Formats: sequence, structure tokens, C-alpha cells
Amino acid sequence: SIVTKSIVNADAEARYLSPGELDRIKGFVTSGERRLRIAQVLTESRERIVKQAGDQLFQKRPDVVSPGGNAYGEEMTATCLRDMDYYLRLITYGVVAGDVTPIEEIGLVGVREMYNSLGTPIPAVAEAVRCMKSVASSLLSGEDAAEAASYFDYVVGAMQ
Amino acid sequence: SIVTKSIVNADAEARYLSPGELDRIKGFVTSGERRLRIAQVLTESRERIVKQAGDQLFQKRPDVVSPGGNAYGEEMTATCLRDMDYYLRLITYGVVAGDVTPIEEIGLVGVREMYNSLGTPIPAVAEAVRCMKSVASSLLSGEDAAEAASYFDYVVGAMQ
Amino acid sequence: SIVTKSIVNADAEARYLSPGELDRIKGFVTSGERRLRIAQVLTESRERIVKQAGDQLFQKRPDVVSPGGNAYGEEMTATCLRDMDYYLRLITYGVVAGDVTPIEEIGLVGVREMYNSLGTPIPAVAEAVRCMKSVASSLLSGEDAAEAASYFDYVVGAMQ
Amino acid sequence: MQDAITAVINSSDVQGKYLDGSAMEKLKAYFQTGELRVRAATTISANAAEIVKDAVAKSLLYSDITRPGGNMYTTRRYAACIRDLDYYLRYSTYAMLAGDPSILDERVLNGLKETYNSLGVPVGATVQAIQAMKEVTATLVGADAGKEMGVYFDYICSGLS
Amino acid sequence: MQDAITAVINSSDVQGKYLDGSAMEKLKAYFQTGELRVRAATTISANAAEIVKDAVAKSLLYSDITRPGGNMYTTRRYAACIRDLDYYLRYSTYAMLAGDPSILDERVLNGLKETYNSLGVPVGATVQAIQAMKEVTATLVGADAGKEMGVYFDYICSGLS
Amino acid sequence: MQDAITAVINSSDVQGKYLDGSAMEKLKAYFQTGELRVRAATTISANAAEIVKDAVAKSLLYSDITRPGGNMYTTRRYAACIRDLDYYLRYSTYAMLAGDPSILDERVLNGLKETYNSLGVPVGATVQAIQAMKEVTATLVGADAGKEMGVYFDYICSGLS
Ligand SMILES: *[C@H](C)[C@H]1/C(=C/c2[nH]c(/C=C3N=C(/C=C4\NC(=O)C(CC)=C4C)C(C)=C\3CCC(=O)O)c(CCC(=O)O)c2C)NC(=O)[C@@H]1C
Ligand SMILES: *[C@H](C)[C@H]1/C(=C/c2[nH]c(/C=C3N=C(/C=C4\NC(=O)C(CC)=C4C)C(C)=C\3CCC(=O)O)c(CCC(=O)O)c2C)NC(=O)[C@@H]1C
Ligand SMILES: *[C@H](C)[C@H]1/C(=C/c2[nH]c(/C=C3N=C(/C=C4\NC(=O)C(CC)=C4C)C(C)=C\3CCC(=O)O)c(CCC(=O)O)c2C)NC(=O)[C@@H]1C
Ligand SMILES: *[C@H](C)[C@H]1/C(=C/c2[nH]c(/C=C3N=C(/C=C4\NC(=O)C(CC)=C4C)C(C)=C\3CCC(=O)O)c(CCC(=O)O)c2C)NC(=O)[C@@H]1C
Ligand SMILES: *[C@H](C)[C@H]1/C(=C/c2[nH]c(/C=C3N=C(/C=C4\NC(=O)C(CC)=C4C)C(C)=C\3CCC(=O)O)c(CCC(=O)O)c2C)NC(=O)[C@@H]1C
Ligand SMILES: *[C@H](C)[C@H]1/C(=C/c2[nH]c(/C=C3N=C(/C=C4\NC(=O)C(CC)=C4C)C(C)=C\3CCC(=O)O)c(CCC(=O)O)c2C)NC(=O)[C@@H]1C
Repeated sequence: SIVTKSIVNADAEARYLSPGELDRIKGFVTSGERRLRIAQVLTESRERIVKQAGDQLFQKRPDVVSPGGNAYGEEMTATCLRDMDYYLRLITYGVVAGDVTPIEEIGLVGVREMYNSLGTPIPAVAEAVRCMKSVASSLLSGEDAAEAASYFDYVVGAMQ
Repeated sequence: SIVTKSIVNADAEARYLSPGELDRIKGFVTSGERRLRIAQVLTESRERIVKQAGDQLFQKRPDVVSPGGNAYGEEMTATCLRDMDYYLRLITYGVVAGDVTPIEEIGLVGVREMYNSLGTPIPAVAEAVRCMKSVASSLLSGEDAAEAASYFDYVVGAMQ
Repeated sequence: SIVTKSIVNADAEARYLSPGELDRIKGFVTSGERRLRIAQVLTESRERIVKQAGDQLFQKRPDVVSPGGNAYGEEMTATCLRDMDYYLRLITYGVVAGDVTPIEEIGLVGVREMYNSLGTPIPAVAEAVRCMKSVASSLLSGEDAAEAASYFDYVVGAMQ
Repeated sequence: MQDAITAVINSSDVQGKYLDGSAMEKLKAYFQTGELRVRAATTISANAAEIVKDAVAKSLLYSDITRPGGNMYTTRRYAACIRDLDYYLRYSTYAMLAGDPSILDERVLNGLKETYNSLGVPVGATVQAIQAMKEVTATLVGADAGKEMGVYFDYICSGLS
Repeated sequence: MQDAITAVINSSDVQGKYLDGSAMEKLKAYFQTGELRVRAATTISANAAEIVKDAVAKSLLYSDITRPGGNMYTTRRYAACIRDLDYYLRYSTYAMLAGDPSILDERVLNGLKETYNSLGVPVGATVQAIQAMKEVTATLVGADAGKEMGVYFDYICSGLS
Repeated sequence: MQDAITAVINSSDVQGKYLDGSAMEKLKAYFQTGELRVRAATTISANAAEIVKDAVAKSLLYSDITRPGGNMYTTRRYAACIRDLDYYLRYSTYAMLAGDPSILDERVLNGLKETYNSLGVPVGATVQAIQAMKEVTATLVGADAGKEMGVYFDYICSGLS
């Protein structure tokens, strides 16, 4: 949160927060209601978002669910969807906090080493997030979809 | 003392003292008698030095002893004089040691933060030392007054 | 040993050994038999090597065994020869290991400070090693003498 | 460190759960307290020197502590002490904004108690000063903010014992 | 660190002795094992990623460890864990080449047990993983090399308890 | 560190007192010993190598300590040891000039005993050497200076046990 981040900045300069930092936090708590609503929608429709996105994903990338693929078979497909649900969850975290930090700290730091080890195709994971973004966005206003877009996009651009 | 200071130097260069350092110490202990006498005079007349200097001080700076001033009233005036006595004392320390270090370590390091906090006007404190210097000098020979001058002056120039 | 040295290198670069390092070790263990034989000869004839070298040494440097010399008298001469035997021993260590490191770690690091303290003439010690080199070399093939030469020479060039 | 928001997140994350009713309600609670927190932080920032000045006068001055042989004797130790107080005030203010004390454990209290023992810093006296600063702060920022600031002043004190 | 050669040297040096029959025989033993050691190290280097991949699948995955609340939960901790495994494999391989475990004491085990306790790293679970890696490695490098690699995998485990 | 002068100052400062008769008398004592201290320091500086050379010959050489398996075995450890002796001599000389041992506590003895245990440095043997150096020094600088130097050699020894 911008609250933590401001404090960390101020501390490193041995000072109280600046009027701008303070004002920034003020506008942050003001928008709290809106971001909570956005997270709430994604929470409530999580099962749909992950199921439909999974279906779209497997259309774009049948290789992962065909023999030789990392998500071949019921159990592996279920684990894949499990992972997608993980990232939808993290994204709702980021939304209430106002930035991508909880996404980073929980799900992106060392994500490359993890998925490489497992032999999971990382670009296909990025694609899966795109797919969730697509489904999620439709359940939101143009305003909220735009705001939520930055969280999905960050995950996609950090899936390297 | 030049003895400590020399040792510290020699140690940082992993060596015994230099012939010059040694000679310096030799001339230092030689002048021990003289500096002791100077400290002894200031010790013996401390009550006069601080009382008269205080009176001169309050002439030059009536604001500090008038309403709104940091030394307003009997108790605050007494605390001020108490402080002056502190610095006269530290100065006698410096005199026997041959340098201003005990003055620094006891009474100047962070003196600004202390007096700012208290709201004590630091230039008026410097002036108080000048006043003590004036009174003290008269009780000494031209030689000893000159030598003692450097200790008072250092305090005044470090009162920032 | 090149085995330790390679490992240390690889570790500092957070990696397995390189194909070249591995190949280097392979050629090292291959030559193990030869170096063992060389050390074995020097071991077996140690008493002769040190006695004859000592005699040659005292011809080249009679000052050390004449009055005023560091090895004057039976006991001091015996201690000198004792030291020579020390270095012959260390050299056999180096031979089996393939490099001069055990010589360095046991007998050269700070050797200057030790011998200076004792007042032992270090160039005369270097000469003593030359003398052992001379005697040792004769008990070996031209091939083995050449290989053993580098160990004696290193000691001589490091006797500073 | 955590703030009130990221703390709730980690609690739900540890359980692998989305944010439920309780979690959402805590976040709401925090946002609703947002502006009062900023306002109090603005006030404390604005009087930071005088708060410590008052707290010192009230609890430490004209005692054995400030006389020859006390832990506040010598100007270096006097400065050190009120420097500690600026610290406690500034981090208490951080913790208050954050609505979470984890920054106190992280950057204030870590090995502090041991340090104070090591140098001879009087812990009881230090705590009297902080508790004085609490009262001075409360007077200044009002009852509600003063109560909250109090949470963190107290948190610091407990860490010192 | 020592290797098998320099260890023998220090043993004879400590006694002020030239190399005798036993010492010479140990050196010979080592040289004769030289090529098998290099060959096994080449093989392990060549499959280092998959050895850890297999060892993880076999002993850690689809458990509480990798679920929310486990020590392998969050991608940072998953990476940390398999990074530890790369370490154990790479140093085990060093120790094997060297025919001596002193590098494990020196650069792996020093204060490791205390660190793991400090962060909450499950030691028993860690050891299951290493013992799994041993079996995977053995399968790969053969019985003789596998036995030797085993010496050092085990050495690490013992240091963890 | 303190010297004899600054020590007296801190004693009077701690009490918030000007220098009285006792304090003034101690300062006088020190100044009167000034030249003898410099003279002895000049002599010790001038023979520093031989003092340690003699002290070593007298207490350490041709023993188990210098043979394979002893703590003075290997040239690196021999150098280390007589390097320690140069240290003890040089700081003893400092302490003597200063007429105060605080530099020994500050820069010599701090965590020394623990270090020596850690590496296997024989403390008793080390102390024999220092006590030998004391006798060698005394012979050299005379009885009065030798007594004073002795104060600090002894101070070091006590810190080692
Ligand atoms: C789905 C779009 C893609 C895919 C996924 C997939 N993942 C795995 C296995 C695991 N995934 C994780 C993931 C995480 N752990 C974390 O802590 C976080 C951050 C919150 C994440 C995202 C883990 C730990 C595993 C290991 C299994 C376990 O839970 O212990 C698999 C199975 C791999 C296997 O061989 O078992 C699959 C299939 N695979 C694809 O191909 C899609 C592109
Ligand atoms: C007098 C010329 C000026 C003046 C002085 C003044 N000082 C105070 C209060 C204190 N002064 C000290 C001083 C020191 N503490 C130290 O350790 C040292 C070094 C040895 C010094 C010089 C301290 C500690 C205090 C706090 C009181 C206490 O002793 O605990 C006051 C009173 C301030 C008040 O509001 O109480 C005054 C008046 N003030 C002037 O205006 C003169 C210019
Ligand atoms: C002989 C060619 C020269 C010579 C030698 C000499 N050495 C000494 C005394 C000592 N030598 C050592 C040597 C070592 N200690 C080690 O750990 C190592 C590495 C393995 C070495 C080489 C030591 C420790 C001593 C001190 C005696 C002891 O063993 O405790 C002497 C005697 C000096 C004396 O005055 O006692 C001599 C004569 N001297 C020469 O002049 C030759 C050139
Ligand atoms: C003041 C109310 C009391 C007091 C304080 C005192 N403290 C010290 C020394 C230190 N205080 C700290 C504390 C912190 N340092 C930090 O960086 C932070 C968070 C950002 C905290 C809480 C530390 C680390 C020290 C030691 C290092 C230093 O000097 O700064 C002293 C001086 C000790 C000395 O003798 O040097 C004093 C006097 N003492 C009192 O009497 C008051 C009750
Ligand atoms: C994996 C099988 C198990 C596991 C591991 C785990 N370890 C850490 C943290 C650390 N691990 C180490 C170990 C080493 N560091 C080294 O440099 C070397 C030798 C070269 C070794 C053996 C260290 C020092 C740490 C702390 C520093 C760091 O983060 O790297 C974690 C993360 C702890 C955290 O919360 O940050 C994890 C998860 N955990 C398991 O669950 C497996 C059983
Ligand atoms: C000699 C009389 C005895 C002896 C000494 C010995 N000491 C060491 C190692 C160290 N000695 C010190 C001591 C100091 N270092 C300092 O900087 C100062 C003050 C300026 C002192 C007093 C330290 C710190 C070490 C460790 C670091 C280092 O190596 O310098 C050794 C070597 C230990 C080793 O195995 O490496 C030896 C041999 N040993 C004896 O047998 C004598 C009785």
C-alpha cells in the first residue's frame, strides 16, 4: 500500500511524511470503497472467471492439455486451474491495496524458477491471465474494468 | 590530552610514538605546573567569576531576564548561573589537560540540540562565556590570561 | 591441489566445474603415480639429502657455522639441519599435491618474520635449499629432476 | 512492515482465502479512519519539537538524571535522549498512520532493550518520558487520535521491558 | 577446505612425518578413483536441474508444504527451497570430487541449522528432499558413484539435525 | 581511552566537582613521572624486536609449542605469535606513557580471551611469554620503569584468564 511505501520513504529520510504523501494517503482511503467493490465482484465470480478463462486458454493453447503438455489429463488440468485461481486471488489483494505489491511478493518473485523447474510453459501462464482479464472485465463497468486492467496487465508483463 | 591523542595516532599507524610526539609529551608534562596554577585560580574564584559575569551578562542581554525570556525569575536565573558554573568548571578541566577536548566531550557535543529544545538563546550563552572570560582574565597574569583565553574563545566560537 | 583450487574457483562463480577444469583434474590423477614415485625417492633418501646439502651449505657459507654465526656449534648446526629436513619434507608434500601450496601454507607464510626474529640469515637458508635441490636431483631421472626442480626453485625464490 | 490493509491480506493469504466479510469489514474500518489519521499526523508533525520539549520538562528535568552522574548528563547524552524521543514520536506517528505496530517491532524495538542495558540507559525513566509524551500528544490531537497514538506509545514501552 | 590429498598431508604434517606406507596408499586410492569422480561429476552437472525437479516432485509437492501456510508457499519460498537444493547438489558434487567433506562444514553447514530454525524452515522436510535427491542421483550415476555421492548427501543431513 | 589526566577529570566530572586537593595532587604526580615515562618508552621502542626475541627464546622455543602439533608450528603461526607479542609490548608501552590501562581494555583485551579459545591459542603459554617479556623489559628500562611496565603486562595477563 501507498501508506507503507510513503512511510518507508519518510523513514529512510528520517522525517515525517510530506504534505503530498499525506494528501496521497488521503485520496487513497477515499477511493477505498470503489476498490473494495471491484475486488468483491472478482471474489464473488471467481469460479466463473477461472472456468471460462481456462476454457479460452485451452483453445488458444491446446498443446498444454494434449499429450506431452504440462497440463495433460484431469489432475494436471485441475492443478493449472488451481494456479489460475491463485492469481485471481492475488489480484483481488492488489486491488484493495491499490498496487501490485502483494501480487509481486506472493506470486511473482522467483515465479520463473518455480515454473521452469516444473516445466510449465510460462508464456501459456501469461496467456491464462489474459484470459481471466477478459472474463473479469466484462463483469465490471468501463471505469472499473479500466482500473482493474492494470493489475492483470502487470502480471502478464511480469510473467517472464 | 596530547598524550592520548599521540597514542591514538601512533596506534592507527601500528607504531610506537615518533621522537617528535615523545618530545611533545615531554614539553607537555613540563608545563603541567603552570596550567595547574591557572586552573587553581579559576577554581578558587569560581563563585566570583560566575556572579560578576552573570551580572555583566544580564546588562548586555536584559531580554533573557525580563518576562518572556528563558532565564526569567529567580529560579531560571539561578539555573542560568548554574550552567555558567558548569562551563567554568569544564574550562578548568581543559586547562589541566592542555586542550579543549574535555570541554567538547562534556559540554559542546549536541549542545545545540539541548539548548534549542529548552528554548535557551544560544548566542546569549556564548556571551555569558565571554563575560566569564573577561572576569577570569583579570585574576591572571598577562601570560596566563593569554593562555587561558584560547579555552574561553573556543567555547564561544563553538556555541552555535 | 588443482582439485581444491578448481572447486574454489567454481564455487566463487556459483557453478559446477568447467569441462576444462574437469579434464585438468583427470590429467592430474593420471600423473599421480609419477609424482608419488618422486616423493618416495626424496622420502627414502632424506637423511642423505639433508646431510650432504648441509655439508655443501657450510662450505659456501662458513660464516653461519663460525663464531658469531646463527648456526654456531653442534646444537645450532643440528637445528639448522633440522630446518632443512623440515623443508625437504614440505617439498615431498608439494610434489604429491602437484603444486607449492602445502609448502607455502606450512613453511613460507611469515617465514621472514620468524627468521628475522631468530637472526637467521635468510639468504643462507635459500642457499641450503639450493644445496638440497642439487643432491636430490642426482637421485632422479632427467624427467623427474626437471619436475622436482620447480618445487625447490619456488622455495628459493620465496626465501625473502 | 505491514499496514492495516496488508496485514489483513497476509491473514487471508496464509489461509489461501479470498477476502471474506470480516476481512472486508476490517479494510472498510481502516479506510473510514483514514482522514482522522492523516489529520493527527499533520498536527504531530507540526508540533514535534514542542511535544518532546514538554514531555522532557514534565518527566526528566531537574532530577538526578540530568545532574552529574545521571544518564542525561553531558550535552551528548542529553541530545541522545531527546533524539530517542523524536524517534519514538516519529515512529509512533508512522504506526498510527499505518494502523499497525509492525514497524515498531521491525525498526524500533529490535535489540533495543539489550542496547539500553548495555550502555546504562535507564529503561524505567525512558518509559516515564514516553508516557508523558503520550499525555502531551493526546492533549494536542484530541481524544480519539490520542487513544490511537497511545496504542503505539504503549507498544514501545512494553517492548522496552 | 581439504581434498583427500591435502587431508593426508595435514595428518602427516601434524605428526611432523614424511608420507609413510598408509599415507601413500591413501593417496593412491584417491588417484585410482579420480576418473570415476570426474565422470560422475560430469553426469550430475549435465542433469542438475532434473535431479532437483525429480527430488522435489518425489518428496515435497502436493503437500501442506506447498499449500498456503506451508514453508514452500509463495513463489519466493518455492524458489528459495529449490535454490537450497541446487546448493546441496552442487556442493555434494564438490565434496565428491574432492573425496573429502570439509567443504560442506566450511561453506554449507556453518550456522545453517540455526538459520533454518530462525526462519521456520522445516528441517525434517528438507532432509527428506535431500535423501530423495540421493536416490535420484544414484539412479543416474550408478551404484559406486551413487554410494560416494551418498556419503555427502548424508553428511549434509546430519549437519542439519 | 583515558590517560592519567583525563581519568581524574572524569572522576571529578561524575561528581560535578572542580578539581580538589587529591585530584590536583594526582595530576602533579603524573606530570612529575612524565619524563621517566618518555625515556622508558624511547628505550623500549629502540629495542622492541630484541625484547620479543629474548622473551620467546626464554619461554617458548625448543618445546612442544614450536614442534609439529604445537600452536607455534608452521611459520604462519610462529609469525602470528610473535606478532601478538609485538602488540602486547607496544600497547603496554602506550598504557605506560598514559599512566592508565584503559587502552588495554579498549583495544587489546576486548573479546581476546574468547578468540584465543576459539582458535586453540594456549593462554597459559601466552602468559608465560608476556611475563618473560616483563623481565626482559625490566632489565632494560630499570627498576622503576620496569615496575610500571609490569603493571600493564600484568593487566594484560589477568585479562587473558
Ligand atoms: C495453468 C494455466 C498452467 C499450468 C499450471 C500448473 N502448475 C502446476 C504445479 C504447481 N503450481 C504451483 C503454483 C504456485 N505456488 C505458489 O506458491 C504460487 C503463488 C501464490 C503459485 C502460482 C505449485 C506450488 C505447484 C506444484 C504442485 C503443488 O501444489 O505442490 C502443474 C502441475 C505440474 C506437475 O507436473 O505436477 C500445472 C499443470 N500448467 C500449464 O501448462 C498451464 C499453462
Ligand atoms: C544562562 C547564561 C543562559 C540560560 C541557561 C538555562 N539553562 C537551563 C536549563 C538546563 N541547562 C542544562 C545544561 C547542561 N547540562 C549538561 O549536561 C551540560 C554540560 C556539562 C550543560 C551546560 C540542563 C541539563 C538543563 C535542564 C534543567 C536540568 O538541570 O534538568 C535553563 C532553565 C530552562 C527551563 O525552562 O527550565 C536556563 C534559564 N538561559 C538563558 O537565557 C541564559 C542565556
Ligand atoms: C640452516 C640452513 C640455517 C639455520 C637454521 C636455524 N633455525 C633455528 C631455529 C628455528 N627454526 C624453526 C623453523 C621452522 N618452524 C616451522 O614451523 C617451520 C615450517 C615447517 C620451520 C622451517 C623454529 C620454530 C626455530 C626455533 C627453535 C625451535 O624449534 O623452537 C636455529 C637456532 C636459532 C637459535 O638461536 O636457537 C638455527 C641455527 N641457521 C643458519 O644460520 C642456517 C642458514
Ligand atoms: C531519553 C528519554 C533517555 C536516554 C536515552 C539515551 N539513549 C542513548 C543511546 C542510544 N539510544 C538508541 C536508540 C535508538 N537508536 C535508533 O536509531 C532508534 C530507532 C530509529 C532507537 C529507538 C541507540 C541505538 C543508542 C546507542 C547509539 C547512540 O549513541 O545513538 C544515550 C547515550 C548512551 C551513551 O552513553 O552514549 C542516552 C543518554 N537516556 C536517558 O537518561 C533518558 C531516560
Ligand atoms: C527446500 C528443500 C526447503 C526450504 C528451503 C528454504 N530456505 C529458505 C532460506 C534460506 N536457505 C538458506 C540456505 C543456504 N544459503 C546458502 O547460501 C547456502 C550454501 C551456499 C545454503 C545451504 C539461507 C542462508 C536462507 C536465508 C536467506 C535466503 O533467503 O536465501 C527459505 C525462505 C525463508 C524465508 O521465509 O525467506 C525456504 C522456503 N523450505 C522448505 O519448505 C523446503 C523443505
Ligand atoms: C604467542 C605468544 C602465542 C600464540 C599466538 C597466536 N595468536 C594467533 C592468532 C590471533 N592473535 C590475535 C591477537 C590480537 N590481534 C590483535 O589485532 C590485537 C591487538 C592489536 C591482539 C592482542 C588475533 C585477533 C588472532 C586471530 C587473527 C589472526 O590470525 O591474526 C595465532 C594463529 C591462530 C591460527 O591458527 O591462525 C597464534 C599462533 N600462539 C602461541 O602458541 C603462543 C603462546
